[PDB]
Amino acid sequence: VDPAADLLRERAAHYAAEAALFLRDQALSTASHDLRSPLNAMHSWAYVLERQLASADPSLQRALAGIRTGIDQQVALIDDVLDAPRAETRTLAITAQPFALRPLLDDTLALVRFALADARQVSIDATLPDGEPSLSADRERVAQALWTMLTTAVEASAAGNRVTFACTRDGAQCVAHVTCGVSAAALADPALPHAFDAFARREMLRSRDAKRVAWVLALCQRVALAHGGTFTHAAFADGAVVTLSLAVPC
Amino acid sequence: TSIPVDPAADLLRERAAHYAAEAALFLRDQALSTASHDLRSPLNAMHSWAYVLERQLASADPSLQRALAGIRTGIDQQVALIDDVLDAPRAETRTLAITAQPFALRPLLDDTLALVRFALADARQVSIDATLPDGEPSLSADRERVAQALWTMLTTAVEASAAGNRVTFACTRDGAQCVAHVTCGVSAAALADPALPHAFDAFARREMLRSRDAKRVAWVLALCQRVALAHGGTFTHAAFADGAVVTLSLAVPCKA
Ligand SMILES: [Co+2]
Repeated sequence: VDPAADLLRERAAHYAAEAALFLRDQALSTASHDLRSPLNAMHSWAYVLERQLASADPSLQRALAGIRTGIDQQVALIDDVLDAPRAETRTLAITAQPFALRPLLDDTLALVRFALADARQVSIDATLPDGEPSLSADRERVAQALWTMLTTAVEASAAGNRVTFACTRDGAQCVAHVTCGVSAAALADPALPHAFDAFARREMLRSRDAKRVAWVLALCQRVALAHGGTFTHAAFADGAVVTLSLAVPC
Repeated sequence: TSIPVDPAADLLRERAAHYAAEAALFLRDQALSTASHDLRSPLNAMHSWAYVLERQLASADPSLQRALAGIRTGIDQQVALIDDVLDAPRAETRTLAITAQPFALRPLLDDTLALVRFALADARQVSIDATLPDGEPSLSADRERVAQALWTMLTTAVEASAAGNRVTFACTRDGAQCVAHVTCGVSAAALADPALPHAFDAFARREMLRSRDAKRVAWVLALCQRVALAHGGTFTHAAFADGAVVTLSLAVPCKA
């Protein structure tokens, strides 16, 4: 019986659910966007028919109205089911307050080791800022963002390999760099412990537009943007050395 | 020198936040699932109307058939998208993996009450009248997922309750099934009031009041349904509506 380990398990589980929660926001957003493309196509081809059949007997008009109804019902479903759940969530609210950066980094380090990296035989080499720098930011959201980047890099790492966790903080920006060497086999291996589900670990390997990050990292991107900072990573691919970078103003 | 009789406050805070994210997670998967199921009927109806148009335009100008082919290509593109953009992301809550193990029920019921009171019910001035099972009953189930399911049902009933109202919570063993009941009186005004504390976001509480098919649970209760089904059990609740008395019932087999 250990209540301090109970707390770390609960916090790691909380953070994994937050990362999965932001991934589902991306899925809803992508689903809403991608499902409209065939609808636009159905509509514009139906418009071609409407125009060429303005002089149509009742049965042709009824059938064309059937096509139009099928389109309208899909539009309303997308509005009602995929866009509505994100009405107020699209803009991420945060609460900035000062906190000592180094203890948060220490806690993050300890948490990823406790919850995944130790089990996975992935070492984490940490380079942490000296002195006692502080940051005005949402400590809980930054904690989640740091945990998500670091845990994603551990997830992409095979046993015996290392992840580097370097964080700096000058007068301009506080920047966290997490670097890993990507093992696609370990990332997909059902036999190994994982923090994220299989879809998130598959989705990671897809290519995407430059503005976009892996969906399991969506929390990091939105937290970075809410603080007026940035988040980026190089593409995950087998054998790649990938750095994930989180910068927020100090 | 205090004597602890409940989980520490910082642990209750982390559990509440964890469980609230899990519930929100299953809600979004429920939206994806709703879209996946409900897109099929319009697409099927369009397929039939396109066949009707094809016959009725059989000897019309061939570009008209090309328009119809374009419509049909769209229909088929939409069908092809459903698996990848709606079904693939929700796959692991759709079939929730669980680990069943024996655990004592009453300590979990007690921890759950402490959690809901600490996180929401006390601030909302809602009384949870609890009746706890006699004896030392045990359950072979996924304790963490049952904890989450119980927390979600109770917290939802508290979300529906105005200040000074009551939520009744009781557990029974009906045959081979072990059933937890939660009963509340629904105040739509309290569900929507932004001056009140809330565990779930405004959309989840607005969605609770939407009208759906009876087979469909409120989306904020999706976690409860998925956890129930994963255990080979059931989750039932009446529609949330202003002024209604609503019972939520979670039934799982007592032996995995
Ligand atoms: Co577009």
